[PDB]
Amino acid sequence: AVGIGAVFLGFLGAAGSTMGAASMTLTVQARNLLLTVWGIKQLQARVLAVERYLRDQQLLGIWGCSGKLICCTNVPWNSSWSNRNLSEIWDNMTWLQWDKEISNYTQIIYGLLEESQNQQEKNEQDLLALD
Amino acid sequence: GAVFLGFLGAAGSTMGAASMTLTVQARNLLLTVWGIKQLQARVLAVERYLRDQQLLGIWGCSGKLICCTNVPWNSSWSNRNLSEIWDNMTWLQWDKEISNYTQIIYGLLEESQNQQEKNEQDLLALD
Amino acid sequence: AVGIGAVFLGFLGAAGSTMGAASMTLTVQARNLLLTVWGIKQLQARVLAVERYLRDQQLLGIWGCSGKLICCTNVPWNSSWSNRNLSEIWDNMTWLQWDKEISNYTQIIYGLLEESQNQQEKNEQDLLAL
Amino acid sequence: ENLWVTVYYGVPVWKDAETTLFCASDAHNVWATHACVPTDPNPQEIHLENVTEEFNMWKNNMVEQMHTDIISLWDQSLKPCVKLTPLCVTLQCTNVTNNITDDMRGELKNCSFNMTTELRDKKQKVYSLFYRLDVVQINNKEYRLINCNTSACTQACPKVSFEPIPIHYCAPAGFAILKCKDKKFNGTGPCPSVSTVQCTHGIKPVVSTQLLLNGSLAEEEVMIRSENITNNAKNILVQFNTPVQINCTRPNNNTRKSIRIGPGQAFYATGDIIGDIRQAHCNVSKATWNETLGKVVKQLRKHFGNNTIIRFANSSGGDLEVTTHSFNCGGEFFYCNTSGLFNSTWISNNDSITLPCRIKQIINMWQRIGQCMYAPPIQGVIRCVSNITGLILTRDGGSTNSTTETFRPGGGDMRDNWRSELYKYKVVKIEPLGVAPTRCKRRVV
Amino acid sequence: TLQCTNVTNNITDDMRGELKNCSFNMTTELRDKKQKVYSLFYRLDVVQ
Ligand SMILES: *[C@@H]1O[C@H](CO)[C@@H](O[C@@H]2O[C@H](CO)[C@@H](O[C@@H]3O[C@H](CO)[C@@H](O)[C@H](O)[C@@H]3O)[C@H](O)[C@H]2NC(C)=O)[C@H](O)[C@H]1NC(C)=O
Ligand SMILES: *[C@@H]1O[C@H](CO)[C@@H](O[C@@H]2O[C@H](CO)[C@@H](O[C@@H]3O[C@H](CO)[C@@H](O)[C@H](O)[C@@H]3O)[C@H](O)[C@H]2NC(C)=O)[C@H](O)[C@H]1NC(C)=O
Ligand SMILES: *[C@@H]1O[C@H](CO)[C@@H](O[C@@H]2O[C@H](CO)[C@@H](O[C@@H]3O[C@H](CO)[C@@H](O)[C@H](O)[C@@H]3O)[C@H](O)[C@H]2NC(C)=O)[C@H](O)[C@H]1NC(C)=O
Ligand SMILES: *[C@@H]1O[C@H](CO)[C@@H](O[C@@H]2O[C@H](CO)[C@@H](O[C@@H]3O[C@H](CO)[C@@H](O)[C@H](O)[C@@H]3O)[C@H](O)[C@H]2NC(C)=O)[C@H](O)[C@H]1NC(C)=O
Ligand SMILES: *[C@@H]1O[C@H](CO)[C@@H](O[C@@H]2O[C@H](CO)[C@@H](O)[C@H](O)[C@H]2NC(C)=O)[C@H](O)[C@H]1NC(C)=O
Ligand SMILES: *[C@@H]1O[C@H](CO)[C@@H](O[C@@H]2O[C@H](CO)[C@@H](O)[C@H](O)[C@H]2NC(C)=O)[C@H](O)[C@H]1NC(C)=O
Ligand SMILES: *[C@@H]1O[C@H](CO)[C@@H](O[C@@H]2O[C@H](CO)[C@@H](O)[C@H](O)[C@H]2NC(C)=O)[C@H](O)[C@H]1NC(C)=O
Ligand SMILES: *[C@@H]1O[C@H](CO)[C@@H](O[C@@H]2O[C@H](CO)[C@@H](O)[C@H](O)[C@H]2NC(C)=O)[C@H](O)[C@H]1NC(C)=O
Ligand SMILES: *[C@@H]1O[C@H](CO)[C@@H](O[C@@H]2O[C@H](CO)[C@@H](O)[C@H](O)[C@H]2NC(C)=O)[C@H](O)[C@H]1NC(C)=O
Ligand SMILES: *[C@@H]1O[C@H](CO)[C@@H](O[C@@H]2O[C@H](CO)[C@@H](O)[C@H](O)[C@H]2NC(C)=O)[C@H](O)[C@H]1NC(C)=O
Ligand SMILES: *[C@@H]1O[C@H](CO)[C@@H](O[C@@H]2O[C@H](CO)[C@@H](O)[C@H](O)[C@H]2NC(C)=O)[C@H](O)[C@H]1NC(C)=O
Ligand SMILES: *[C@@H]1O[C@H](CO)[C@@H](O[C@@H]2O[C@H](CO)[C@@H](O)[C@H](O)[C@H]2NC(C)=O)[C@H](O)[C@H]1NC(C)=O
Ligand SMILES: *[C@@H]1O[C@H](CO)[C@@H](O[C@@H]2O[C@H](CO)[C@@H](O)[C@H](O)[C@H]2NC(C)=O)[C@H](O)[C@H]1NC(C)=O
Ligand SMILES: *[C@@H]1O[C@H](CO)[C@@H](O)[C@H](O)[C@H]1NC(C)=O
Ligand SMILES: *[C@@H]1O[C@H](CO)[C@@H](O)[C@H](O)[C@H]1NC(C)=O
Ligand SMILES: *[C@@H]1O[C@H](CO)[C@@H](O)[C@H](O)[C@H]1NC(C)=O
Ligand SMILES: *[C@@H]1O[C@H](CO)[C@@H](O)[C@H](O)[C@H]1NC(C)=O
Ligand SMILES: *[C@@H]1O[C@H](CO)[C@@H](O)[C@H](O)[C@H]1NC(C)=O
Ligand SMILES: *[C@@H]1O[C@H](CO)[C@@H](O)[C@H](O)[C@H]1NC(C)=O
Ligand SMILES: *[C@@H]1O[C@H](CO)[C@@H](O)[C@H](O)[C@H]1NC(C)=O
Ligand SMILES: *[C@@H]1O[C@H](CO)[C@@H](O)[C@H](O)[C@H]1NC(C)=O
Ligand SMILES: *[C@@H]1O[C@H](CO)[C@@H](O)[C@H](O)[C@H]1NC(C)=O
Ligand SMILES: *[C@@H]1O[C@H](CO)[C@@H](O)[C@H](O)[C@H]1NC(C)=O
Ligand SMILES: *[C@@H]1O[C@H](CO)[C@@H](O)[C@H](O)[C@H]1NC(C)=O
Ligand SMILES: *[C@@H]1O[C@H](CO)[C@@H](O)[C@H](O)[C@H]1NC(C)=O
Ligand SMILES: *[C@@H]1O[C@H](CO)[C@@H](O)[C@H](O)[C@H]1NC(C)=O
Ligand SMILES: *[C@@H]1O[C@H](CO)[C@@H](O)[C@H](O)[C@H]1NC(C)=O
Ligand SMILES: *[C@@H]1O[C@H](CO)[C@@H](O)[C@H](O)[C@H]1NC(C)=O
Ligand SMILES: *[C@@H]1O[C@H](CO)[C@@H](O)[C@H](O)[C@H]1NC(C)=O
Repeated sequence: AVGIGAVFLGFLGAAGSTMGAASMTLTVQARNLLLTVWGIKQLQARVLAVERYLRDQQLLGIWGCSGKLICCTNVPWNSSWSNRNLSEIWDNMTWLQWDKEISNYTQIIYGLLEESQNQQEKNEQDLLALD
Repeated sequence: GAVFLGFLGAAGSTMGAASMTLTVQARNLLLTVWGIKQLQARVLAVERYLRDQQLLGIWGCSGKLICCTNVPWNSSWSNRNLSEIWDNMTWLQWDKEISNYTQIIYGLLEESQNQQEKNEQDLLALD
Repeated sequence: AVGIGAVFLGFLGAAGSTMGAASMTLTVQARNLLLTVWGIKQLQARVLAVERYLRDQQLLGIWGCSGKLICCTNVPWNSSWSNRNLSEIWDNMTWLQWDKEISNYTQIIYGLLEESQNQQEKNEQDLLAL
Repeated sequence: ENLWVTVYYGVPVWKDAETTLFCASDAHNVWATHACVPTDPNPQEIHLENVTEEFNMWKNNMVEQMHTDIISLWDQSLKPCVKLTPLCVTLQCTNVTNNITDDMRGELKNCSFNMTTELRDKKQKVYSLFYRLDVVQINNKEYRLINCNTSACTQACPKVSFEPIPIHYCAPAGFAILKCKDKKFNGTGPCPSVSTVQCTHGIKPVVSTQLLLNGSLAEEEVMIRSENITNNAKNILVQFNTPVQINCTRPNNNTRKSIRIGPGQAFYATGDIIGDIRQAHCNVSKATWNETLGKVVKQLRKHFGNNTIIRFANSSGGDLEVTTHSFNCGGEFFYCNTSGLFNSTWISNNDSITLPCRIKQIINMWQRIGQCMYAPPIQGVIRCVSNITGLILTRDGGSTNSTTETFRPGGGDMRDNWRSELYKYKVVKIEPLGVAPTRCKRRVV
Repeated sequence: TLQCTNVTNNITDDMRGELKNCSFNMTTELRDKKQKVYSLFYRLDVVQ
């Protein structure tokens, strides 16, 4: 295979698709993520996008994911948050509906993900100090 | 409830007493004349955060707040016991004299991490 | 060993050297990488530099190199890009000539690297499901 | 349960938030639009199926930002031009008699006055032609400009032109522009065919108050949009699926003469006219306007009762910019009387008309009495060929039992003109944070 | 140029000479006309 091109899905192409199908197009969204009145407005918008990106990277850095898109955690998933089958959410539900369905608990979820990793971090520490 | 500490609350505490409240300070790093002044200060803060993150990423601490290195500490820079410096000394007092010797420490950490990466590459190549 | 002075290679000093010789001068370039009209122009220049560094960091972050300078990849190197011996491409060629040699295949390499890392993460997720 | 939460980056989540858009142009350049980066060739259009977005106009910030950007660009464009402060002087003015007609009698005035020159030690007596709406009587009587008691203003430089070149609005990093591809998209509702785009299409920022000139056509039929159709105080936007051609002209062979009023700077006064002088007018085809009005009545019969008598009436009163259709034609501002276009009633069941237009030299068109702008004269006759694709109606409520429904042209605000074209686009903010359960755990090294 | 006179219209003796009634020729909206108008000023910001 030498005379073929490379074509991927466009920006937000899998917005209405399933979770399993939209999980393979996160790279394009991640890459697209990044007279003086006009200059001040443009620089303010660019800088605002910069703190939003750094805030997202900082929120991911406090967890056990140092930059990877897909990553697993050690905290258990509370069944009381959704009480639904994994097969039907990953095969018959988009990301928009899933986002508005659990829009409340995400914040407190982030908090456990954070402290948990904190104690988890010192876990390897009191083991790595045994060397 | 749960109360750990606040921002910069362990400034007067010792080394060991301040060794577990570093994560809150870790997240703490992040008419038109006042607007451009605020924008300039904000850009400076972002640049300082990216510079610190870049220096951490150069070493083996890209995404870790606590990390050790395989370089031997040179006793000429400290000349003190571990328990004495970790139980009867603060961060400010140590910062007063480590400021002159932090450049050589940073340089040795960078070359040592590069050497470690080269050794890891050779180990992966030789399987 | 109390009056030992330490000096390193200068900024971009390993440009004319070989690939192996310049491979140990990456940390210096990485650390050195970072009235209203004058302020806005200098602010725009600094913001552009920060955005370029952010884009490069994100480019290395989407791959399996989130932080480490030297990193490998399971995808192989096809001879269509450059069919040269390893004994001479690392000891008889600089970074400038080598970059100008395969400058037309950088986008293809970047695309295959990102899709390979995406499928690698999917395979790792499926492996952790056992 | 053997389930563990996992975080995902770059997930397609849309939130509604404020965002400052970026200007773009096709790109010698004029109208000072070079301050923004030019548009990128072949903009990407990505269709988004299996998703419905609740589009809602009259609250979108894109039209507000466009209004602010147009005001700022106009203010910055008028900055290098020279101010017209020495014009506020006593004007010994009289009427015109040379080949004047009956309808144009008293409309134009020949005013003579003393004005400074490049030498501050001496003055010069000159004369110029001014319209009746441009001068007011102080008491061969003395006259003065209409903007003398108000703040003075600059004039349009002869190098810059008023051509409404299309501009594009590109979203910054982390935001997206959604466009509704529905052929019969309503005012507010869930659009079935949504598609994201990097930059908006070519939008011409024209200036109009009663008839939408050079606007975007519809898809298959004329559309009626309104925030509250039952409210008489809300403007009714009408979009045409076919364009109604209009031919506006000024047969006056005006001559522009430059007189020195200071060091280097000069004022372009109206010289002597050439030949016969006639009133400027606009011609509209009777058949096309009649069938367009019939289509409009047919669409209004779907919202209200189809067995209800409908009638069109002219403007009630107020400012000249609201009552008369104000627009621009080759650099000359026109104020046409639309009484001949809204003088028909419709029951439940070759030839063209002319409209006289007045010409002013002091134009604000933004209700900003804080300032103005002097339109310099244009050499030769003025000819403009265009086509209206919309209307801004207003319901004259007060009746009962759904009887004698009347519509009058209105919409003095400048946001309706841009709302009739920016209704398809919407700004959304991308949220890359996502969470989902997966049967996986992080291995401990 | 200002033509100021002393005010003696129910003024306390402590301010005898502090307030000045000045008159001057100032331009109007029309650059070809001028008007004679009066105003009150203080002795601290007015010099001979
Ligand atoms: C929008 O929704 C439609 C309706 O679901 C999608 O069409 C079809 O969707 C299925 C499931 O996502 C695609 O996978 C197929 O599933 C069937 C079982 O139902 C299986 O037998 C097939 O082997 C295949 O795996 C299917 O390719 C797809 N298209 C068809 C039938 O032409 C549509 O894909 C959705 N749009 C987007 C952008 O996702
Ligand atoms: C990478 O891409 C560039 C751009 O396409 C390549 O540069 C091009 O190289 C060819 C030769 O390889 C040049 O053709 C020349 O044409 C002249 C006039 O006909 C002829 O006299 C020469 O003998 C030669 O054939 C071409 O001008 C040049 N530039 C462009 C814009 O096409 C480059 O070769 C590519 N490198 C690799 C390794 O593929
Ligand atoms: C507006 O009013 C002015 C006067 O206030 C009109 O100016 C007129 O200009 C013409 C042409 O310069 C003068 O004609 C003169 O003719 C004699 C020969 O008979 C010749 O020797 C002169 O050199 C000059 O050409 C005319 O006298 C003058 N009018 C007056 C009252 O002095 C101007 O034409 C008027 N504009 C309009 C549009 O009515
Ligand atoms: C609505 O669009 C039409 C065209 O689609 C506009 O008509 C065009 O208007 C411009 C500027 O008024 C005309 O350009 C002029 O051309 C003459 C030719 O000699 C030149 O001397 C002038 O300096 C100026 O450049 C143009 O001819 C005219 N027609 C066409 C077919 O382009 C109309 O102005 C637009 N409506 C509004 C309100 O802007
Ligand atoms: C989040 O929790 C609230 C309850 O605190 C859920 O109910 C909403 O409550 C607010 C006011 O408290 C109302 O304005 C909303 O209309 C309620 N929502 C519904 C659907 O009735 C809310 O549903 C929760 N959101 C989630 C789980 O996504
Ligand atoms: C200030 O210093 C005092 C003493 O140096 C600290 O008191 C110690 O507190 C810890 C627990 O917080 C005890 O285990 C020690 O025994 C205490 N020391 C003594 C001598 O009794 C105090 O915590 C310090 N406060 C801060 C904010 O650093
Ligand atoms: C770090 O550097 C400073 C300045 O280079 C040193 O300060 C010296 O302090 C001594 C005693 O206080 C003075 O006699 C010298 O004159 C100072 N130096 C200069 C250049 O003025 C400081 O001692 C250094 N730290 C260590 C641990 O050596
Ligand atoms: C520039 O090239 C010269 C020539 O290779 C380098 O000097 C050394 O030359 C000997 C010749 O036998 C080689 O064996 C060495 O390997 C060369 N040194 C190195 C470090 O490769 C010289 O170092 C080069 N300098 C730069 C700045 O690239
Ligand atoms: C322009 O200036 C001329 C002369 O300076 C004015 O003509 C006469 O000026 C004298 C004053 O020197 C007046 O007494 C006369 O009444 C003026 N004549 C007339 C017919 O008015 C002339 O009035 C000035 N023009 C304007 C518009 O002020
Ligand atoms: C849309 O217009 C209708 C008709 O005018 C409004 O309905 C009435 O509004 C008035 C004043 O707002 C109220 O006093 C009446 O009670 C309303 N009638 C009914 C039956 O509720 C309506 O409020 C407007 N707005 C919306 C959002 O529908
Ligand atoms: C405005 O003027 C244009 C002039 O081009 C008119 O265009 C006419 O179009 C028909 C259509 O086939 C031609 O047969 C005529 O020859 C054109 N006229 C001329 C003078 O060439 C257009 O009809 C006019 N519109 C209105 C409303 O008056
Ligand atoms: C009338 O409006 C249309 C659409 O806004 C303008 O566009 C042209 O319309 C004609 C006939 O419908 C098409 O054949 C052309 O392809 C359209 N495009 C261009 C670039 O000409 C049309 O220009 C308007 N009429 C006038 C006289 O300006
Ligand atoms: C304002 O101007 C008038 C003139 O228009 C001044 O009145 C006198 O004018 C004559 C000439 O007609 C001069 O010779 C006199 O010197 C002027 N002054 C007086 C006091 O007679 C008037 O004085 C001016 N006012 C001020 C405050 O300067
Ligand atoms: C290069 O070769 C590898 C296997 O040797 C193959 O997978 C790849 O598709 C080839 N690429 C090109 C561009 O030929
Ligand atoms: C799950 O949520 C419920 C309330 O919704 C809470 O009581 C419980 O402690 C949570 N955790 C587990 C492990 O059930
Ligand atoms: C969930 O799936 C299991 C088997 O996979 C099935 O027995 C159960 O009924 C499902 N529950 C719901 C609510 O669909
Ligand atoms: C370290 O501790 C020992 C025992 O208390 C003491 O003798 C020695 O002086 C200490 N070292 C220093 C540098 O004070
Ligand atoms: C102490 O530092 C010097 C450099 O100043 C270095 O050469 C020496 O090797 C160091 N000593 C030890 C024991 O590492
Ligand atoms: C590359 O290596 C092969 C042996 O593996 C040798 O025959 C050939 O000459 C070498 N080519 C170059 C350019 O060194
Ligand atoms: C200026 O004069 C006109 C003439 O009628 C009047 O309508 C307007 O209100 C005046 N403006 C001011 C600010 O006096
Ligand atoms: C369509 O828009 C009109 C005008 O606002 C409104 O009266 C009507 O309810 C809308 N219909 C739908 C289905 O949204
Ligand atoms: C206007 O007058 C000038 C004077 O020379 C003449 O050249 C031109 O043809 C006239 N234009 C018209 C439309 O009559
Ligand atoms: C407009 O129509 C009138 C007749 O009603 C005609 O005399 C005039 O020449 C026309 N003007 C244009 C520009 O077509
Ligand atoms: C307008 O069109 C309608 C078509 O229903 C026709 O009945 C009517 O007579 C027309 N009016 C004029 C003035 O042409
Ligand atoms: C027209 O009005 C009559 C009155 O009852 C109604 O029956 C009919 O459905 C209406 N037609 C349309 C197309 O609205
Ligand atoms: C509207 O029309 C009536 C009757 O023709 C007329 O009296 C009135 O002055 C007109 N108003 C405007 C603003 O044209
Ligand atoms: C518009 O024309 C009608 C026709 O009679 C006239 O009554 C009305 O006064 C005109 N409007 C203006 C503002 O002159
Ligand atoms: C408006 O329509 C009436 C209806 O007969 C007519 O008498 C009048 O002349 C018309 N006015 C204009 C300006 O067309
Ligand atoms: C005004 O009062 C001051 C202070 O008493 C005095 O010096 C001056 O001569 C007075 N001027 C006149 C005109 O009375």
